[PDB]
This record gives sequence, C-alpha cells and structure tokens, in this order.
Amino acid sequence: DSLKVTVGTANGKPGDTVTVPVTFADVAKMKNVGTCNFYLGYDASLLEVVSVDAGPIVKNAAVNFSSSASNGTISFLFLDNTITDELITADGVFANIKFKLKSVTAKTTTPVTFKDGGAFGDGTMSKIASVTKTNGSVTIDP
Amino acid sequence: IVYGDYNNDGNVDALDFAGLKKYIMAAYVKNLDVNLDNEVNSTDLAILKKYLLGMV
Ligand SMILES: [Ca+2]
Ligand SMILES: [Ca+2]
Repeated sequence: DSLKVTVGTANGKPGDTVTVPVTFADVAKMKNVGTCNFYLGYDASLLEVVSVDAGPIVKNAAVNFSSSASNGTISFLFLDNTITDELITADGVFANIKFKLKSVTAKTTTPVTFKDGGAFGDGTMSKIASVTKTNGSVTIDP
Repeated sequence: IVYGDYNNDGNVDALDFAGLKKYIMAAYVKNLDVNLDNEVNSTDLAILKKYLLGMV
C-alpha cells in the first residue's frame, strides 16, 4: 500500500552526540527504491548536525548517497547510479544522523520532521505515489 | 519551460535526477540543459545534484 519512511529518536544530555536513524519499510512491496530525495527539519537552537551517513540498506553509498545540512534543514539524495544493480531492496536503516545536543534548562523533546519536497522512485525509477512519512525527535535531558 | 523538470510533472526532484542520469548514459532537451551551454551532459547532472541538495 505505501513505502514507510520513519525518522526515529534518540536521547542524551547537553553536549552528547546521539544518532537518529531514518528507516524504510515495505520496500519490496513497493517494488524497491531506485532513487529518492527528501528534506528533514530540526531545531538548530537545540541540535547541531555533526554527520549524516548512509545505512546498511544503501549499496555503494560513496557513489549513490549524498546529503547536506544547513541551518535547520537536512537534505538527502540517493540514486542507484548503476540503474539496476544497486537498488534499495531491503527494509532497514537508510541513514543515520548524528546530532550534538545543545543546552536546555528542563528535559525537552524536539521534533525532527519531514519538510515539503522531494520524491521517491521505485526499482524502475518510477514515482512511488504512496509514501507514509513519520516524524522523529530527540529528547535532551539536563 | 521549467529547468530540471525532466518528466514534466511540475516538480524538480529525484525522479528527474534519475531520468537525467539514464539520459546521459544512453539528443538535445532544452529543459535538461540547465547551464544553457547547448549540451546535456554530466555537468548538467552535477548542477541538478547540487540544486537538490540546496533546494530547501
Ligand atoms: Ca519532475
Ligand atoms: Ca548543459
């Protein structure tokens, strides 16, 4: 029925670096993923992104996976540059985002959200029309 | 008349990126020549890549 793309969660204390996963599910059901781009929002007064790394489901990430983070937006772009041979075919972690936690006076949960934009292409690079996006978060506990 | 809009759907997104990659691996398509140099090649793909990563 739909591709599930879910931002997970993490927690720590100010100064901690935490990892927030971005997970795909029902991949085969949707005929695999050949390409995708999407955009996540985060509160830049509470989180700073340290790094964004491809997860286990992305083959040949050095060639096929890119990301960028600036002032509260993280961008992701994946393409199987072989077109047929390095597709996303498995459910699992597409990306891992590392955030460094900034200071708070009281325990706070802050969202990591999908922003409007981008598209997902299946194993033939055709639009996947139904994509169920789930927002995640980080909990900062002083 | 929308640069980058490979499949003409009113959005410039990964579907277009994939379509452009396939195209270059295979003529002249005006809206794929995003640097207006009268060629569609890997430079246009690279420009679209950077655009998508800077878009929002
Ligand atoms: Ca398009
Ligand atoms: Ca060109």
